[PDB]
Amino acid sequence: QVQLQESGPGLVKPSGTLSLTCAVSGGSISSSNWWSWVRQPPGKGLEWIGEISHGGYTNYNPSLKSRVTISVDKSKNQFSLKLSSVTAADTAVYYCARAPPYCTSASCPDDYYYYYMDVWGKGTTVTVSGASTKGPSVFPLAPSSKSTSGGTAALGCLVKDYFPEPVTVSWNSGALTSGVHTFPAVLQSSGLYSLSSVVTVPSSSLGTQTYICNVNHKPSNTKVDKRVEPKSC
Amino acid sequence: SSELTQDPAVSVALGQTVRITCQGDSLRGYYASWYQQKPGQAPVLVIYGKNNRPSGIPDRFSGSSSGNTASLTITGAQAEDEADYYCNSRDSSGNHPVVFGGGTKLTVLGQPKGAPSVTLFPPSSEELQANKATLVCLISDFYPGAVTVAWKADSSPVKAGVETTTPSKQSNNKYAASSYLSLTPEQWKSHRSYSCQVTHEGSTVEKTVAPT
Repeated sequence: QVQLQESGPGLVKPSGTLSLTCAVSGGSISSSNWWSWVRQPPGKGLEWIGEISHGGYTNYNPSLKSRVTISVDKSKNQFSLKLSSVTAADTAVYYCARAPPYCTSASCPDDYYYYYMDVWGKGTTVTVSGASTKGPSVFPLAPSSKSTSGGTAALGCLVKDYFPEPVTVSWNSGALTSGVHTFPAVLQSSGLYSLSSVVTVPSSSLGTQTYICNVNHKPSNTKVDKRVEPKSC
Repeated sequence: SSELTQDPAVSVALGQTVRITCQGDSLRGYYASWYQQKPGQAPVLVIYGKNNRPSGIPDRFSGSSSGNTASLTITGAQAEDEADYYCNSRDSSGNHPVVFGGGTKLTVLGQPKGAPSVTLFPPSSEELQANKATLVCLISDFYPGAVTVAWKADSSPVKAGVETTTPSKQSNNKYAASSYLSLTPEQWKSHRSYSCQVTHEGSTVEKTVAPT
């Protein structure tokens, strides 16, 4: 029942130090486990970063060893990653993960302690950039006769002009999931992102339900809850 | 090659069987693991210890290995098996760092084609009162994943202020895209209409909105 959740800064300045934390739930950091980090540059494959056990023992990717420190916090049930002297090559989604106790060397007494990462976090997006963070401006996309087709109506939220990625959108604090489509962001000529999230709902529910989009832009520590109401007027 | 390698792409027909193979010196004497990843999602372990399925992974996934190669087999492939598949090992060298294969992107053939669903939103009252105006053209559920988008002001083409995304893979393996037209509030309010025209495999869907 172990679950993992990353937190990160969003933006890190070039030559700066990236700091990430992974919160462990459903199990103890002090149990025999290899608490691990993996990353994935945009459009590219997976790269293992390293692992730590509760006693402090570590193993790191040799290509990153000189810049990586993984740590454990017993009391808070977390582990963390520090990556120094960052460059654009470190822009990536960073995952924390769990690997059970393993033994893969030929010297191992047993052969059945396989190495694998069975539990993964959601990932946190890290952008290495000298540009300034910018929070979004959120506008409602109201349902109307022209955004309705028969028994189904579309309504949404426009999330304008933010940096860096990502923005996450939920609806009704997570109580509305059916019919939700959050579209990938456009990267504008300005270097800022915009995206939209739309939900399709029964057209007969437009008067009787409340629709609120919850926009989270963690890089700028901004959250916006935007009410989306039918046009009228 | 000594390095951990797999072909970057392979295709399989719906309901057929496909073998994804990884090759490298680190697989010798090693019990490999395999990870499935879909766009916008974290990897999922599908095989560990050469041939073991985690709970919840369907039995059409299996694993095998011999010598310097390891294979993931999908028997009776379903549409939801479209994904990137990575093998994983630990090197015999040093203190045994973890290595991933480059990934094999599996395409499942025979999935249904579809014309795009297009929804066009006008600028919101709030945005107009903030002295800006954006039209939002949302394009979804099209397959294959290629589209072109054009905008009209009344009956005339407008290309200033257009920004359009590349298509992105949806969870149902169809594709989505969006196009935005930036205008001034005075341009929006003084026109008869604006239109978003979406072309997909030779056919076109156009939606129109008008100020009111």
